[PDB]
Amino acid sequence: SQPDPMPDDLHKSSEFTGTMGNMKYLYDDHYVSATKVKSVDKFLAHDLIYNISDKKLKNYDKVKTELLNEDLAKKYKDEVVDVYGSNYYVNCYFSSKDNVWWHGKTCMYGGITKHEGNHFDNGNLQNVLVRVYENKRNTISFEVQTDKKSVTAQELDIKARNFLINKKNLYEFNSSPYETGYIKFIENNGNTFWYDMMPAPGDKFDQSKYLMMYNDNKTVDSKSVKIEVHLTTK
Amino acid sequence: AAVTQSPRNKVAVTGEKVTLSCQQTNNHNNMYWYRQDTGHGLRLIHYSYGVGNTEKGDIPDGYEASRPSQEQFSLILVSATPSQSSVYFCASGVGGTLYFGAGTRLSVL
Repeated sequence: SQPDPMPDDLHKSSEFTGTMGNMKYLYDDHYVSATKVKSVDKFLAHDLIYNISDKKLKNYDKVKTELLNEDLAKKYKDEVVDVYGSNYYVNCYFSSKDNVWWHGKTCMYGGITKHEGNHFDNGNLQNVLVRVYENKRNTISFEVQTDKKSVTAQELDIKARNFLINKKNLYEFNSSPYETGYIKFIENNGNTFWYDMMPAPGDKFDQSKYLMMYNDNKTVDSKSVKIEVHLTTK
Repeated sequence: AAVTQSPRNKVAVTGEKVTLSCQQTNNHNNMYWYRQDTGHGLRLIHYSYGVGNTEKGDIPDGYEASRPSQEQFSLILVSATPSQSSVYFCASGVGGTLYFGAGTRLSVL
Protein backbone atom coordinates (compact mmCIF):
# COMPACT_ATOMS: atom_id res chain seq x y z
CA SER A 1 0.00 0.00 0.00
CA GLN A 2 1.85 3.04 -1.30
CA PRO A 3 2.05 6.28 0.63
CA ASP A 4 -0.12 9.09 -0.81
CA PRO A 5 1.93 11.50 -2.99
CA MET A 6 3.43 14.80 -1.92
CA PRO A 7 3.63 17.66 -4.47
CA ASP A 8 7.19 16.59 -5.39
CA ASP A 9 5.95 13.06 -6.20
CA LEU A 10 3.60 14.56 -8.87
CA HIS A 11 4.05 15.67 -12.47
CA LYS A 12 3.15 19.27 -13.04
CA SER A 13 1.36 20.19 -16.21
CA SER A 14 3.29 23.49 -16.20
CA GLU A 15 6.48 21.49 -16.82
CA PHE A 16 4.94 19.61 -19.82
CA THR A 17 5.34 21.65 -22.91
CA GLY A 18 4.13 19.18 -25.61
CA THR A 19 0.48 18.66 -26.65
CA MET A 20 -1.97 17.73 -23.81
CA GLY A 21 -4.33 16.59 -26.64
CA ASN A 22 -2.33 13.32 -26.71
CA MET A 23 -3.29 12.67 -23.07
CA LYS A 24 -6.94 13.86 -23.60
CA TYR A 25 -7.14 11.48 -26.55
CA LEU A 26 -6.60 8.38 -24.28
CA TYR A 27 -9.54 9.36 -22.06
CA ASP A 28 -12.01 11.36 -24.13
CA ASP A 29 -14.80 8.85 -25.13
CA HIS A 30 -12.03 6.35 -26.06
CA TYR A 31 -11.87 2.74 -25.01
CA VAL A 32 -11.76 -0.81 -26.31
CA SER A 33 -14.66 -2.89 -24.88
CA ALA A 34 -15.58 -6.57 -25.55
CA THR A 35 -17.86 -9.04 -23.84
CA LYS A 36 -17.46 -12.79 -23.63
CA VAL A 37 -14.42 -13.28 -25.92
CA LYS A 38 -11.36 -15.56 -26.00
CA SER A 39 -7.85 -14.84 -27.20
CA VAL A 40 -6.87 -15.93 -30.68
CA ASP A 41 -3.11 -15.30 -30.81
CA LYS A 42 -0.01 -14.04 -29.04
CA PHE A 43 2.94 -11.94 -30.19
CA LEU A 44 5.42 -11.76 -27.34
CA ALA A 45 5.11 -14.17 -24.36
CA HIS A 46 3.50 -11.62 -21.97
CA ASP A 47 0.71 -10.50 -24.34
CA LEU A 48 -2.56 -11.76 -25.92
CA ILE A 49 -4.36 -10.85 -29.10
CA TYR A 50 -8.16 -10.67 -29.44
CA ASN A 51 -10.43 -10.24 -32.44
CA ILE A 52 -12.30 -7.06 -31.49
CA SER A 53 -13.59 -4.59 -34.02
CA ASP A 54 -13.76 -0.87 -33.52
CA LYS A 55 -17.31 0.36 -32.95
CA LYS A 56 -16.97 4.16 -33.31
CA LEU A 57 -14.75 4.39 -36.38
CA LYS A 58 -12.96 1.55 -38.23
CA ASN A 59 -9.50 1.90 -36.86
CA TYR A 60 -9.00 -1.74 -35.83
CA ASP A 61 -10.13 -5.41 -35.88
CA LYS A 62 -7.31 -6.70 -33.78
CA VAL A 63 -6.25 -5.81 -30.30
CA LYS A 64 -3.16 -6.83 -28.51
CA THR A 65 -3.10 -6.46 -24.78
CA GLU A 66 0.22 -6.61 -22.84
CA LEU A 67 0.34 -8.06 -19.32
CA LEU A 68 3.04 -8.09 -16.61
CA ASN A 69 4.70 -11.38 -17.71
CA GLU A 70 3.90 -14.72 -19.37
CA ASP A 71 2.28 -16.22 -16.27
CA LEU A 72 -0.43 -13.60 -16.18
CA ALA A 73 -0.97 -14.13 -19.95
CA LYS A 74 -1.21 -17.93 -19.50
CA LYS A 75 -3.84 -17.43 -16.75
CA TYR A 76 -6.08 -15.67 -19.30
CA LYS A 77 -4.89 -17.25 -22.51
CA ASP A 78 -7.63 -19.84 -22.90
CA GLU A 79 -10.27 -18.09 -20.77
CA VAL A 80 -13.58 -16.50 -21.86
CA VAL A 81 -13.11 -12.85 -20.73
CA ASP A 82 -14.40 -9.32 -21.03
CA VAL A 83 -12.05 -6.50 -22.12
CA TYR A 84 -11.97 -2.85 -21.23
CA GLY A 85 -9.17 -0.35 -21.69
CA SER A 86 -7.55 2.61 -23.31
CA ASN A 87 -5.85 1.75 -26.70
CA TYR A 88 -3.02 3.54 -28.60
CA TYR A 89 -1.62 3.31 -32.13
CA VAL A 90 1.78 5.07 -32.17
CA ASN A 91 4.48 2.38 -31.47
CA CYS A 92 1.84 -0.37 -31.36
CA TYR A 93 3.42 -3.44 -32.88
CA PHE A 94 2.57 -7.02 -33.49
CA SER A 95 3.02 -9.64 -36.15
CA SER A 96 -0.20 -11.16 -37.41
CA LYS A 97 2.23 -13.89 -38.77
CA ASP A 98 -0.23 -14.62 -41.58
CA ASN A 99 0.77 -11.30 -43.08
CA VAL A 100 -2.80 -9.88 -42.77
CA TRP A 101 -1.00 -6.54 -43.07
CA TRP A 102 -4.28 -5.07 -44.40
CA HIS A 103 -6.11 -5.26 -41.04
CA GLY A 104 -6.27 -2.33 -38.57
CA LYS A 105 -4.56 -3.01 -35.31
CA THR A 106 -4.50 -1.40 -31.89
CA CYS A 107 -2.74 -2.00 -28.60
CA MET A 108 -3.42 -1.72 -24.91
CA TYR A 109 -2.36 -2.95 -21.40
CA GLY A 110 -4.28 -5.30 -19.05
CA GLY A 111 -8.10 -4.71 -19.07
CA ILE A 112 -9.02 -8.41 -18.79
CA THR A 113 -11.57 -10.04 -16.44
CA LYS A 114 -12.90 -13.64 -16.42
CA HIS A 115 -16.45 -13.37 -17.83
CA GLU A 116 -18.29 -16.16 -15.92
CA GLY A 117 -19.28 -15.23 -12.42
CA ASN A 118 -18.46 -11.56 -12.93
CA HIS A 119 -21.78 -10.14 -14.13
CA PHE A 120 -25.04 -9.01 -12.49
CA ASP A 121 -28.59 -10.07 -13.52
CA ASN A 122 -30.68 -8.65 -16.29
CA GLY A 123 -28.48 -5.78 -17.35
CA ASN A 124 -28.05 -4.31 -13.86
CA LEU A 125 -25.05 -1.92 -13.41
CA GLN A 126 -23.08 -1.28 -10.21
CA ASN A 127 -22.41 2.39 -9.32
CA VAL A 128 -19.02 3.57 -8.12
CA LEU A 129 -18.71 6.94 -6.46
CA VAL A 130 -15.95 9.36 -7.33
CA ARG A 131 -15.23 12.25 -5.05
CA VAL A 132 -13.25 15.10 -6.41
CA TYR A 133 -11.00 17.50 -4.52
CA GLU A 134 -9.57 20.70 -5.91
CA ASN A 135 -6.94 22.51 -3.78
CA LYS A 136 -7.76 20.18 -0.86
CA ARG A 137 -11.55 20.86 -0.76
CA ASN A 138 -14.30 18.44 -1.89
CA THR A 139 -16.02 20.11 -4.88
CA ILE A 140 -18.20 17.52 -6.64
CA SER A 141 -18.83 13.82 -6.64
CA PHE A 142 -20.39 11.76 -9.42
CA GLU A 143 -21.06 8.10 -10.12
CA VAL A 144 -19.61 5.84 -12.85
CA GLN A 145 -21.29 2.52 -13.74
CA THR A 146 -19.74 -0.87 -14.52
CA ASP A 147 -21.23 -4.21 -15.43
CA LYS A 148 -18.58 -6.15 -13.54
CA LYS A 149 -18.42 -7.42 -9.91
CA SER A 150 -14.60 -7.52 -10.19
CA VAL A 151 -13.64 -4.59 -12.52
CA THR A 152 -10.12 -3.37 -13.52
CA ALA A 153 -9.03 -0.12 -11.88
CA GLN A 154 -8.29 0.93 -15.52
CA GLU A 155 -11.92 0.82 -16.60
CA LEU A 156 -12.96 2.94 -13.59
CA ASP A 157 -10.06 5.42 -14.10
CA ILE A 158 -11.05 5.87 -17.79
CA LYS A 159 -14.75 6.46 -16.79
CA ALA A 160 -13.70 8.91 -14.10
CA ARG A 161 -11.44 10.91 -16.40
CA ASN A 162 -13.93 10.89 -19.31
CA PHE A 163 -16.47 12.50 -17.01
CA LEU A 164 -13.97 15.06 -15.84
CA ILE A 165 -12.75 16.05 -19.30
CA ASN A 166 -16.32 16.97 -20.13
CA LYS A 167 -17.39 18.49 -16.80
CA LYS A 168 -14.06 20.09 -15.71
CA ASN A 169 -11.87 20.42 -18.89
CA LEU A 170 -9.46 18.07 -17.10
CA TYR A 171 -7.33 17.97 -20.32
CA GLU A 172 -7.51 20.41 -23.19
CA PHE A 173 -5.60 20.36 -26.49
CA ASN A 174 -2.72 22.51 -25.43
CA SER A 175 -2.57 22.25 -21.60
CA SER A 176 -4.72 21.62 -18.44
CA PRO A 177 -6.40 24.15 -16.08
CA TYR A 178 -4.90 21.90 -13.27
CA GLU A 179 -1.26 21.77 -12.21
CA THR A 180 -1.33 18.30 -10.61
CA GLY A 181 -3.74 15.46 -10.26
CA TYR A 182 -3.85 11.90 -9.01
CA ILE A 183 -6.67 9.34 -8.79
CA LYS A 184 -6.61 7.25 -5.65
CA PHE A 185 -8.25 3.88 -5.16
CA ILE A 186 -9.25 2.53 -1.64
CA GLU A 187 -10.20 -1.06 -1.30
CA ASN A 188 -12.51 -2.23 1.57
CA ASN A 189 -9.50 -4.22 2.91
CA GLY A 190 -7.67 -0.97 3.52
CA ASN A 191 -5.25 -1.24 0.53
CA THR A 192 -4.76 2.10 -1.28
CA PHE A 193 -2.93 2.93 -4.54
CA TRP A 194 -2.80 5.88 -6.90
CA TYR A 195 -2.00 6.94 -10.52
CA ASP A 196 -0.51 10.33 -11.52
CA MET A 197 -2.94 11.92 -14.00
CA MET A 198 -0.44 14.35 -15.52
CA PRO A 199 2.13 13.61 -18.32
CA ALA A 200 5.90 13.37 -17.47
CA PRO A 201 7.87 16.70 -17.92
CA GLY A 202 9.26 17.93 -21.33
CA ASP A 203 7.93 18.42 -24.85
CA LYS A 204 6.84 14.87 -25.77
CA PHE A 205 4.26 12.38 -24.39
CA ASP A 206 4.67 8.74 -24.83
CA GLN A 207 1.15 7.23 -24.79
CA SER A 208 2.21 3.63 -24.78
CA LYS A 209 4.58 4.10 -21.86
CA TYR A 210 1.99 6.09 -19.87
CA LEU A 211 -0.61 3.35 -20.44
CA MET A 212 1.85 0.66 -19.52
CA MET A 213 0.99 1.29 -15.85
CA TYR A 214 -2.23 -0.72 -16.46
CA ASN A 215 0.11 -3.65 -16.97
CA ASP A 216 -0.69 -5.31 -13.66
CA ASN A 217 -4.37 -5.96 -14.75
CA LYS A 218 -5.28 -4.81 -11.23
CA THR A 219 -8.98 -5.46 -10.34
CA VAL A 220 -11.07 -4.01 -7.43
CA ASP A 221 -14.51 -5.01 -6.08
CA SER A 222 -16.95 -2.52 -7.71
CA LYS A 223 -19.63 -2.83 -4.88
CA SER A 224 -17.12 -1.70 -2.24
CA VAL A 225 -14.21 0.25 -3.77
CA LYS A 226 -13.80 3.94 -3.15
CA ILE A 227 -12.25 6.56 -5.51
CA GLU A 228 -10.91 10.02 -5.02
CA VAL A 229 -9.54 12.39 -7.62
CA HIS A 230 -7.17 15.01 -6.21
CA LEU A 231 -6.36 18.09 -8.32
CA THR A 232 -4.57 21.42 -7.66
CA THR A 233 -5.26 24.37 -9.96
CA LYS A 234 -2.61 26.06 -12.13
CA ALA B 1 -5.46 10.72 -55.44
CA ALA B 2 -2.88 10.29 -52.63
CA VAL B 3 -4.01 13.34 -50.64
CA THR B 4 -7.26 15.34 -50.70
CA GLN B 5 -8.00 18.63 -48.89
CA SER B 6 -11.49 19.86 -48.02
CA PRO B 7 -12.66 22.59 -48.82
CA ARG B 8 -10.43 24.03 -51.56
CA ASN B 9 -11.41 27.61 -50.97
CA LYS B 10 -13.08 29.14 -47.92
CA VAL B 11 -14.12 32.50 -46.53
CA ALA B 12 -14.39 33.05 -42.80
CA VAL B 13 -15.07 35.92 -40.43
CA THR B 14 -12.92 36.91 -37.36
CA GLY B 15 -13.77 34.64 -34.39
CA GLU B 16 -15.25 31.85 -36.46
CA LYS B 17 -14.17 28.23 -35.70
CA VAL B 18 -12.80 26.80 -39.01
CA THR B 19 -11.88 23.18 -39.61
CA LEU B 20 -9.70 22.10 -42.62
CA SER B 21 -9.70 18.49 -43.48
CA CYS B 22 -7.17 16.30 -45.25
CA GLN B 23 -7.65 12.64 -46.30
CA GLN B 24 -4.79 10.43 -47.57
CA THR B 25 -5.06 7.06 -49.29
CA ASN B 26 -1.61 5.65 -48.49
CA ASN B 27 -2.04 4.60 -44.83
CA HIS B 28 1.16 6.49 -44.00
CA ASN B 29 1.86 6.99 -40.27
CA ASN B 30 2.88 10.63 -40.77
CA MET B 31 0.77 13.60 -41.77
CA TYR B 32 1.57 17.31 -41.72
CA TRP B 33 -0.23 20.66 -41.93
CA TYR B 34 1.60 23.72 -43.35
CA ARG B 35 0.69 27.27 -44.30
CA GLN B 36 2.25 29.14 -47.28
CA ASP B 37 2.81 32.90 -46.86
CA THR B 38 5.05 35.45 -48.58
CA GLY B 39 8.57 35.85 -47.15
CA HIS B 40 8.41 32.33 -45.79
CA GLY B 41 8.71 28.80 -47.09
CA LEU B 42 5.92 26.41 -46.07
CA ARG B 43 5.81 26.61 -42.36
CA LEU B 44 4.79 23.49 -40.31
CA ILE B 45 1.83 24.07 -37.98
CA HIS B 46 1.11 20.59 -36.47
CA TYR B 47 1.98 17.19 -37.58
CA SER B 48 1.09 13.62 -36.53
CA TYR B 49 2.98 10.30 -36.14
CA GLY B 50 -0.17 8.24 -36.18
CA VAL B 51 -3.80 7.88 -34.99
CA GLY B 52 -4.46 9.72 -31.76
CA ASN B 53 -1.24 11.70 -31.93
CA THR B 54 -0.52 15.26 -32.86
CA GLU B 55 2.63 17.33 -32.37
CA LYS B 56 3.25 21.06 -32.64
CA GLY B 57 5.39 22.21 -35.57
CA ASP B 58 7.18 25.56 -35.73
CA ILE B 59 4.10 27.82 -35.67
CA PRO B 60 1.31 25.90 -33.74
CA ASP B 61 -0.11 29.08 -32.08
CA GLY B 62 -3.86 29.80 -32.57
CA TYR B 63 -4.37 26.15 -34.19
CA GLU B 64 -5.27 22.69 -32.90
CA ALA B 65 -5.33 19.47 -34.83
CA SER B 66 -6.93 16.02 -34.79
CA ARG B 67 -5.83 12.65 -36.07
CA PRO B 68 -8.92 10.36 -35.65
CA SER B 69 -7.99 7.69 -38.21
CA GLN B 70 -4.97 6.77 -40.40
CA GLU B 71 -6.52 8.58 -43.32
CA GLN B 72 -7.74 11.79 -41.69
CA PHE B 73 -5.81 14.78 -40.30
CA SER B 74 -7.80 17.97 -39.44
CA LEU B 75 -6.56 21.42 -38.75
CA ILE B 76 -8.69 23.58 -36.41
CA LEU B 77 -8.62 27.35 -36.21
CA VAL B 78 -10.53 27.72 -33.00
CA SER B 79 -11.13 31.47 -33.25
CA ALA B 80 -10.03 32.68 -36.67
CA THR B 81 -7.98 35.88 -37.10
CA PRO B 82 -7.07 37.93 -40.18
CA SER B 83 -3.44 36.70 -39.79
CA GLN B 84 -4.72 33.12 -40.40
CA SER B 85 -5.58 34.04 -43.93
CA SER B 86 -3.26 31.96 -46.00
CA VAL B 87 -2.95 28.96 -48.31
CA TYR B 88 -2.80 25.73 -46.28
CA PHE B 89 -1.22 22.49 -47.50
CA CYS B 90 -1.63 18.99 -45.99
CA ALA B 91 1.03 16.25 -46.68
CA SER B 92 1.41 12.53 -45.90
CA GLY B 93 4.87 11.09 -45.83
CA VAL B 94 7.10 8.03 -45.32
CA GLY B 95 10.89 8.30 -45.07
CA GLY B 96 12.09 11.31 -47.10
CA THR B 97 8.97 11.33 -49.41
CA LEU B 98 6.14 13.87 -48.95
CA TYR B 99 2.84 13.58 -50.84
CA PHE B 100 1.11 17.14 -50.95
CA GLY B 101 -2.51 18.07 -51.26
CA ALA B 102 -3.58 20.73 -53.75
CA GLY B 103 -3.99 23.49 -51.18
CA THR B 104 -6.85 25.31 -49.40
CA ARG B 105 -7.10 29.06 -49.63
CA LEU B 106 -8.61 30.65 -46.50
CA SER B 107 -9.66 34.33 -46.20
CA VAL B 108 -10.51 35.44 -42.71
CA LEU B 109 -12.46 38.70 -42.98
